[PDB]
Amino acid sequence: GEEVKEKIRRYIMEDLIDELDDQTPLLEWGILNSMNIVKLMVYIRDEMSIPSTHITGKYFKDLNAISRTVEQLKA
Amino acid sequence: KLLHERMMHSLARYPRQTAVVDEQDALSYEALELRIREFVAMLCALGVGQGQRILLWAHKSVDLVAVMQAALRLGVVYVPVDPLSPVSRLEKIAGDSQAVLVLCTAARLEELAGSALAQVRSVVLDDPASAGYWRNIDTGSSVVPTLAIQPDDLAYILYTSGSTGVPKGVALSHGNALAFVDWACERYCFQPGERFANHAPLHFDLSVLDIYCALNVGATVCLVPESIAFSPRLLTDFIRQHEISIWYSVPSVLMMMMQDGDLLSDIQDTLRVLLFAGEPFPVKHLRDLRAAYADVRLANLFGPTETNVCTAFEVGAIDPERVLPVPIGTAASGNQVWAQKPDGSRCAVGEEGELVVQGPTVMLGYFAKPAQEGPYKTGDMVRQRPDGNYEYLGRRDDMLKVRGNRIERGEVEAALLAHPQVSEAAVLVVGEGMNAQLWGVLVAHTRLSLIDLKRHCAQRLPRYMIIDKVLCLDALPRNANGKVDRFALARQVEGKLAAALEH
Ligand SMILES: *P(=O)(=O)O[C]C([C])([C])[C]([O])C(=O)[N][C][C]C(=O)[N][C][C]S[C]([C]S(=O)(=O)[N][C][C]1O[C](N2[C]=NC3=C([N])N=[C]N=C32)[C]([O])[C]1[O])[C]1[C][C][C][N]1
Repeated sequence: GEEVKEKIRRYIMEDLIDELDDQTPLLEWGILNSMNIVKLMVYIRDEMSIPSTHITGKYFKDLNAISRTVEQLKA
Repeated sequence: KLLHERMMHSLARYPRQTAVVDEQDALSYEALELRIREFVAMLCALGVGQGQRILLWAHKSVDLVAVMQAALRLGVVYVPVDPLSPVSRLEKIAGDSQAVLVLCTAARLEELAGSALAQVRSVVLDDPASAGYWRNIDTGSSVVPTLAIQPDDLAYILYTSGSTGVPKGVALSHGNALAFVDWACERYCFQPGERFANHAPLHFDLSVLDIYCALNVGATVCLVPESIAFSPRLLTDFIRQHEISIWYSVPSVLMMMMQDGDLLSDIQDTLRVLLFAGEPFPVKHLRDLRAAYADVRLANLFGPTETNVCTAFEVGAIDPERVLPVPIGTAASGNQVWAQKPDGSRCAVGEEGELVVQGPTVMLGYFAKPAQEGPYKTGDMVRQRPDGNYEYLGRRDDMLKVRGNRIERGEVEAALLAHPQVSEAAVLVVGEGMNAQLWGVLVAHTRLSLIDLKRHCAQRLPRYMIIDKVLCLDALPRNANGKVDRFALARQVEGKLAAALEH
């Protein structure tokens, strides 16, 4: 949960782009966008598999929203 | 003849066909006609007259298409404003257009409340609960003015990136619109009952083919919703679910759909016409699309907002050894087009020059600015091959293209400069195409976090003009004349990155 959330926050901050808060709006401020969102999914599958119905504001709004998404993908 | 009359012709022949579809709702020509008539009563009750400006600030909807068509009939000038763009930029467009009405959603009322256009009338399109809901406006004691409208009258203004940070209004007429629509309708043989995807937002002129060509031939336009913009598989699902025959986007979108949305594995049998515009199409990828969709009509349409489509090339078979993008082709929309040397003379076959457009699509002019007089110089460098087709070579000015979006360096720079801890700013693009990134090179007052700056940009600019990367310098390279050395600046940003791939 808080570990899932930090492996992501590390990746966003390192491999895509300070402090990046849980609620920092990733799409509103173009931190996540058409070109980098599919990369972050390469990673969340290849090293933690998000579906394409999910590539939208609901799933990827906040850092904690991307947290819930992977958490809820159990089986 | 006129734009609003093409819907009325379609209504008479096809009142029961579906005219306009969005994510939530759809309207027949008849139901569209009654919605239009109700918006006409509303504009009249509100006192909005011929030539006055209204701002459309809401996600694409069947109500927006109805409002556009209501404004046309009253010769009220409608201004589509990017709904993914902040209130501070609407204030600039509101200032420039001097518009007297905003049509928004109930969610947007709060932004307007604190803004500079707080005192401009708003009406809510979506939420019946909202005191500003459009049906709450009493139209009983109101009558439709007696007036006529000529082909050369201002129909709508499409705002574009301004070098000074105030966006520029491309003021366009019935005749501007219709010369494109009639040209496309004849060229791609658009039929009643055909289904047009509207990918582009309403403030771009791709949307004018999708909506006005559809309503011209008694076909259906499907508003691709904002919510599925970053989802290549939802975009190919939209094609399947709405049985789309006619697709028109920047190549960046078709390429997302080819890489991450199965457009080449899961063939969309309904597609008949695939139109792309706004930036080059890497010929290696366009060769793939051509192969998958052997039967479909493919065309490369070219031009700025100021001319709509002024040139077009039918993509048949593509030489496998070809490395350059396909030509932008020959004149379109009943325009004449030529390459100019900087002295004034026509270029000859093989001579690079600036593309010039004379014809019926050439804008009236930037709104509240001196009219366009004579042929229009595009700023686009081109070169004619023997066969008569033009190839696009690039631009020599401060108009950037990132994945089809049009960005003035100065608009982003003016935003960055307004940051309290930024004294100098310069913007540029590193990379080509899908790889391209928008850079801010800044000097701080007292030495600027990327996240802080993105927050700062997002309050003033559309997200597509928010800078990807920042580079802080102690000062910006200058030229002898005092102006920023953009060539030096580019070399130094390219150089710092090259040092990071070596280290
Ligand atoms: P992400 O990276 O978070 O999102 C990516 C994605 C989904 C692509 C997103 O960026 C998006 O949705 N983009 C939408 C882009 C779009 O729809 N733009 C409309 C193009 S409007 C263009 C007129 S203009 O004034 O904006 N630009 C004119 C300018 O462009 C160049 N140009 C035009 N046509 C071409 C062609 N065929 N080849 C090369 N260059 C071209 C010229 O320099 C011109 O001056 C349209 C295009 C036809 C009519 N107007």
